[PDB]
Amino acid sequence: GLPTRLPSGSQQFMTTEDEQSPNILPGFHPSKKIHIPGMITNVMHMARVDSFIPINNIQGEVGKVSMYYITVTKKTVTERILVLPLEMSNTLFATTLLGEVLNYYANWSGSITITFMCVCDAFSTGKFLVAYTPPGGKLPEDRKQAMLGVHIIWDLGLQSSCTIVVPWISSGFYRRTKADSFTHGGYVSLWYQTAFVPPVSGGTGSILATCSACPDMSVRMLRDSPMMEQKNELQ
Amino acid sequence: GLPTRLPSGSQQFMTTEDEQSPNILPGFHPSKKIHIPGMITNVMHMARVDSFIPINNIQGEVGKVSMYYITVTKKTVTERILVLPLEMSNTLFATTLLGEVLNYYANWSGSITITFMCVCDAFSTGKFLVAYTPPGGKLPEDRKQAMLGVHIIWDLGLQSSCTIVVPWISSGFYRRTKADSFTHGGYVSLWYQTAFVPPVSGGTGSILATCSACPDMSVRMLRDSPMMEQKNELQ
Amino acid sequence: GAQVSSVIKYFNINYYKDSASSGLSRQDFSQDPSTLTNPALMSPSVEACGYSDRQITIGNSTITTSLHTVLAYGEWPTYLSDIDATSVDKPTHPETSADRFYTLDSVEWQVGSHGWWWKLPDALKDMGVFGQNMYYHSMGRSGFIIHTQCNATKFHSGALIVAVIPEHQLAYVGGVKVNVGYDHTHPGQSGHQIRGPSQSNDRSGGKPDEDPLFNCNGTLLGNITIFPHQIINLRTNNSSTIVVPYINCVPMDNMLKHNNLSLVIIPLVPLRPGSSGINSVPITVTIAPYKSEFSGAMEAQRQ
Amino acid sequence: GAQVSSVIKYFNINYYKDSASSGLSRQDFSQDPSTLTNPALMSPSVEACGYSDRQITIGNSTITTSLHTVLAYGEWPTYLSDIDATSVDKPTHPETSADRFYTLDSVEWQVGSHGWWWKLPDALKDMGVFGQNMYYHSMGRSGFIIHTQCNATKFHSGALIVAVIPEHQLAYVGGVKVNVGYDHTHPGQSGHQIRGPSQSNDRSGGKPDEDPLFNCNGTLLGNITIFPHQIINLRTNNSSTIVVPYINCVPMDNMLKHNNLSLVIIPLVPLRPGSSGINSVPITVTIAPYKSEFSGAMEAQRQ
Amino acid sequence: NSSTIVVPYINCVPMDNMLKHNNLSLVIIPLVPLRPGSSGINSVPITVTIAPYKSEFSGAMEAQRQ
Amino acid sequence: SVEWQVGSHGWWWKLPDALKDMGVFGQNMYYHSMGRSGFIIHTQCNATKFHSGALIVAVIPEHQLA
Amino acid sequence: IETRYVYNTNTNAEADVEMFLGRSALWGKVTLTRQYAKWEINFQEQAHIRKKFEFFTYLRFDMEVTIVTNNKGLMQIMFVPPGIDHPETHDDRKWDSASNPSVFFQPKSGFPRFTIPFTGLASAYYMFYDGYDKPKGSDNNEYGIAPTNDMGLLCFRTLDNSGGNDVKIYVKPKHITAWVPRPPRATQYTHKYSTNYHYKPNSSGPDEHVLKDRHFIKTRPLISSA
Amino acid sequence: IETRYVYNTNTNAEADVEMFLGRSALWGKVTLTRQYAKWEINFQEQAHIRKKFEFFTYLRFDMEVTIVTNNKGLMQIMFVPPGIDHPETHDDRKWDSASNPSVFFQPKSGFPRFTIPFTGLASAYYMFYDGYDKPKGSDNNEYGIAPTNDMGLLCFRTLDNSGGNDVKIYVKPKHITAWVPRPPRATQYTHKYSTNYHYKPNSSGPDEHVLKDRHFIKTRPLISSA
Repeated sequence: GLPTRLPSGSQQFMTTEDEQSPNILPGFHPSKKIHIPGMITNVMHMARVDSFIPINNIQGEVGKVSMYYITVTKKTVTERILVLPLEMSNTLFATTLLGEVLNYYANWSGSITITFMCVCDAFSTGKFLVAYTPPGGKLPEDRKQAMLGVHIIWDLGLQSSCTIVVPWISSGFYRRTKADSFTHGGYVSLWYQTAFVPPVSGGTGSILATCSACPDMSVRMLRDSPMMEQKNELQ
Repeated sequence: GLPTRLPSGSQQFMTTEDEQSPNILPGFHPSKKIHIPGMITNVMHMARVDSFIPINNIQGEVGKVSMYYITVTKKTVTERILVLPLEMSNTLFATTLLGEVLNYYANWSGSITITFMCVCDAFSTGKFLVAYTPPGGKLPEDRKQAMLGVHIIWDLGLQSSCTIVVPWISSGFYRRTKADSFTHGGYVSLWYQTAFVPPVSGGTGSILATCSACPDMSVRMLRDSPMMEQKNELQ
Repeated sequence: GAQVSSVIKYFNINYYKDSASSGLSRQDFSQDPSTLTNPALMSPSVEACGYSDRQITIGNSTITTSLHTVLAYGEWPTYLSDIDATSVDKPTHPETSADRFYTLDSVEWQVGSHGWWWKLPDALKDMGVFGQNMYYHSMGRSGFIIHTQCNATKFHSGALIVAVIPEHQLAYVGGVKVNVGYDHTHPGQSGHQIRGPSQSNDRSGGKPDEDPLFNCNGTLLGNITIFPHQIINLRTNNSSTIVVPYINCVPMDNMLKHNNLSLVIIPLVPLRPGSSGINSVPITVTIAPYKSEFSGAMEAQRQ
Repeated sequence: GAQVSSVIKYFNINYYKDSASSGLSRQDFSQDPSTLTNPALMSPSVEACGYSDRQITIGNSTITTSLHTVLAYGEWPTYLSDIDATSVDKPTHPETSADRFYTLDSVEWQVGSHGWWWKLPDALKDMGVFGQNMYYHSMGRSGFIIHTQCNATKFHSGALIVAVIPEHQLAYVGGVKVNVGYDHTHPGQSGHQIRGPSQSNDRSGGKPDEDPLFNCNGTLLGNITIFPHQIINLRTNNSSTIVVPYINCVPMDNMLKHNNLSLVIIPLVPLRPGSSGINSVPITVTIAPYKSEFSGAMEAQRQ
Repeated sequence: NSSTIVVPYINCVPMDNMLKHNNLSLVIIPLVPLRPGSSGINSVPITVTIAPYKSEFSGAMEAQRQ
Repeated sequence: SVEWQVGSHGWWWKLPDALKDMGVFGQNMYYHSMGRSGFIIHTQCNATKFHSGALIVAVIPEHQLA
Repeated sequence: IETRYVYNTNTNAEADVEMFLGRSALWGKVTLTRQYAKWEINFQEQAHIRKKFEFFTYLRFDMEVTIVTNNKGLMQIMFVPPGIDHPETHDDRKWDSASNPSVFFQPKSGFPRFTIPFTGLASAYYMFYDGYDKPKGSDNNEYGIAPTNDMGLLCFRTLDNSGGNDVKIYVKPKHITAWVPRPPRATQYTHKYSTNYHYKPNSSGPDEHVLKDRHFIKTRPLISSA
Repeated sequence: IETRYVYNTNTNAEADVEMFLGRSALWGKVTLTRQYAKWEINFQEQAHIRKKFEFFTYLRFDMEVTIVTNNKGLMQIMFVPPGIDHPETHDDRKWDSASNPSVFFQPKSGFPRFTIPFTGLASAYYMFYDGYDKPKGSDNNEYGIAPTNDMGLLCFRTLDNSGGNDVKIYVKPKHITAWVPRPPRATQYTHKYSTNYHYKPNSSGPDEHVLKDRHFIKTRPLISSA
């Protein structure tokens, strides 16, 4: 009758295709849909929520709650307190809401948002330099080379100055989630602007850090997250 | 239901067909398209660009830069300096932008454009006869038989007279790219109109030649260019 | 067929005539075209919708603190109304007698204290005429207001995470396949002190997981911020308030069997005394049932 | 299905509802119907678009010669503007301090000299405050103006080919599989004198191909005319000028790692002295960064 | 704890060398000494952060650097 | 940063000089004959409520040393 | 009729829950040994697809099931609704059913596909359920989502034995509505329907009862040196 | 709806870059030995199709992939997006993927075909790239277009062994946009991702290290006598 043709890719079965299918159980009446609080229509809105970065992950501290905070004390000369190499495949970011939404997608774009929170007493005071070195730069090794990039001065007694927004600085339009020398995104490092001055000598600070996506974050090419592995069948 | 029929050539797979295909990776967002200089929408516009003909290709000169130029001196009697048998399969044309675009197509039409350029000092002067013998004629063997075809007198000290436009003179509408006695396109030969007179006896001229397509050039029936061969796998 | 009642149009067609036989769901438009954040998540400020509903007083008990209240999922608690309800039977509203602040046993927060959790409504089962209406009714729904209050001096230090997890399903303390016991996940008002992790923790009778880092369910802390939460930092604030609506698939559930919330309090950073000599501080929790409804009255389900 | 938003009509239909699932691309028309040359190629005369932008002076340095300037790909250099740019961060425009003519080391053109090449921006990396802005910035883009000037007398003879190759990827000097070294393809201002071909040319450390006929990349000379080029014939003209925009897929690239141009100068016909006794003549190259932009400031990438 | 000062360009000349002529000085004098309290901290860092603002350069040449 | 101690008499910085090696400002000094700039000086010293003492942060145009 | 404009792609359209979960993945494998095979419909078995549904506390979705078999010549699938007895063998009289929906296919022709609409009974599926089916004193209390539903089961027989025995069930959640977001799981699943992460590697001999987390966090030598 | 007039043919419509490159050609051959095969997607392997893309410095195109296999009975292809680990064997647990797109087919039914849109990450594909991925002093610098992208890879397994082992991947560039024209290559490729033409014929014994151009220019006895 009608001259149809079946091209290549007709009798194919593609996992990712979109096709209508016959309904077994016809006339079945689905139970009514009430109003449940918290509907989420998109999985990027999970990446938008702050989540603590395991900034202390070392031999002893991994697997414990102490893996989330860094100890700062008063020191005579500036030191480099912390370095957060910017990759969504790295344990620092990969284990957060941001990084573990982005490890389903093969590359991304937009700005990271990194907030710091110091847990100390009310009498302590400090000035910290938070510096993002763009792609292509070395990790600074001293504060005079860290200050020449993007940086903010995080001052205690404000907590409006905590958040640094890692800008999007890239050649290409997207950055690969898996760290590689071509697209590598740079380094966020933490320094002592002045000092952490406790109310009494020998005092101790404790620093936490969070990461979330900025509204211009975007991702593409959904894939298998490295963040799950099944080595034996579930029974 | 609907009486469809599948004719012959339905479940076929044709390399050269045109068919829509399902998109693996749906919802994938292509990176934005910026403005890059130099867009080329058609491959005939490469054939339009002048390119040097290897007019000196002989035992010793092939593989070197000297393969592109002919030496002319002052001679008492006219000689035939150069012959460019007009075929797009011939090493002369086949290796240029013109000829190597046309070796993808099984036959062609339109006018070739051949420009000559003499590299000498400013005190040298010369008159050259550039003659195209149409299809069916013998190669002239003397200037009085070369002048009776299409010809131009290329004079130094002008460089408006360099270009000869090989006209399209053919029985059929198209000419086969691979030289054969039926469609053969003729001969462009170079002669001494008067002489090449150097500023001092023993002087030496050097002649280069280019070829490009005219705007009425056309090609058809894309095929495998003889200009590439893979004799072993690339690893 | 059927249909139904850089920009690509398409004819909406069900080839199989039915819904749910249809393909995947996109976003339609009637005419040509020619979103980034969800404020419901991120735990709004209860002023980020409206403050007219709130100095906080429910049902004969007063809280004086309310811009820093987090409104869970940006939804204010409300009665089941209709059209979302299964039974037509008129629920009971106890209002101010069973909707009031119930303060629980305080818990010492020490150095080395791993955390605490309370299941809701369960924590309130013996509390007042709310805890009476649980037993005498088949079903029920309630929204809650959790006020967590821990006060130390300017010399002290350390932070807590006060989070409310909908459907917090505990992991068994280890090894083989066992359901955690009904009794260990229904501790009462005393809640559960997280005493682990250790390889020596007792495994019997389905005891729940004692590891605070994995949230006892196997998911990290620091991602616990996806739930409604507040962080109490003794450098900044001493207290917390969280307003949760009724989260569940069902309009009303049993309240004895199903605990649809969990109040988890984790010492994110330990408690360090300053020059002061105080090594431990009480943490107090005050829960208010709010917009609670009960239906299906019977004999007390009490054993 | 979908569609989208001797003469044969057709109903435009995407059977699979998507772009890029569509078939091959033809040239549409809305109503019935009832091209031969590309001037962007063929290296226009910079008057063939407009001469108002040009006696040639950029940024405090003067060239006096400009109908014979070739405008590469018929496009005049211009700033990245917007909407083609990735980052919103405002680039830096050095303008007349870093946009100026930088004259490089002259090179003797002799009998037997095979050729020369310079990589860009690389040749300018130590030159002035252009070469400073490379190191202190993540990215950058620049258009260039190449002025090649070789003067001999009316007794001399011989011709050069001055070509600008976008993305000129050198071949390794022979044999096995090796990437040419970072150092041999980044020679600095001195460029690279082509000393080959020979079977005796050294093979080590990824040295580039020395054969001028194959363009060091394996493609013949005489087809090198497809790029922007000029032919300097000592019988006619002594100099050359080429105006290249910024050619690249990316809005801005590193400039230290990626050399997006090459200036190749090939003695197409050798240099023959006349009655004169001068066996060699200098060739001088003068490069002007033009419409250069830098962004992503950091510590100097300098080692 | 901190300070901010915004200086225009003060000089008789529109532009001067900047290598030879220093047209400003930032002086920080401990007017009253630093006494620790009950705390045991005997010294505190002072940090200075300078931003060139509305800077102009002219007369380009080879680097005057030695 | 500079330690502020008991007995520390003061500090001074000359401008633009302090910035001569700093970034692409300190590059433009050398490659240009002349230049002018305004500056923004942010001086930041943080101690606790137990500490004491005061600084004078002053900007002197044309401070000619003895 | 209606022309229904959408778009080609938007920025994050990769990430919306419809596209995130809207790929057809393997929810279980069975073998036809004896010519009979049976699979109770669940996503609990496969850890990768299980981890994605568990970003969310509640899901409401249709599912379409696609059966990829290396067997040949003919097959029958029977969807057995809850509350009755399924066929226990081939040549079982219960393969003759006036009512239970079943689907015949010849595996060399195509891949059979059907749709199971939302059966949830609760208005959404519980991914995590904090409560018990039986009351307090009851002796055997199932904890979690196991009592909250059953999505049926699929019985497979082979009328012509022919080729391989391996059946694969790929299902695609469609028309998804997801509600309360949860932290991604940080640890490898050790059971079905159970949220416990402690592995218990060994059984028979000594050094038993030491058990592992199997988490995905890995260390770095020094903070600040990264 | 819209009636979209074009033409039958125009003069040079054979030569426009859409028709020039718009034929489906073989980009690689693999063998199913062990029932597993793997191919990293590239055009570098086949010298004829490689020479045509290299008239142009930059290309932006979709590609549709068509798999021609002489095997039978069933097969799976898995497109593995960059940045993860592909299945290394058949019967590998990584063939069960909630996310990685895969396509099942029975080779005797038809030829499977799908489309990979433009993934280039750069706004166009580099045919030739003059720069390095790592900075100056870095020890291992890849030169050329190898770091600039990866188009993924295709993993093949066979669920029913049956017939031959030979897989052929034909892809068709479609929706092509080509930018900077280059000279056609004059010389036979000796490597992948590398532009070097020197052949180095021998290995083991004497007369090693003499290497050939392998160009296509051939001579004539006399100029002027042609």
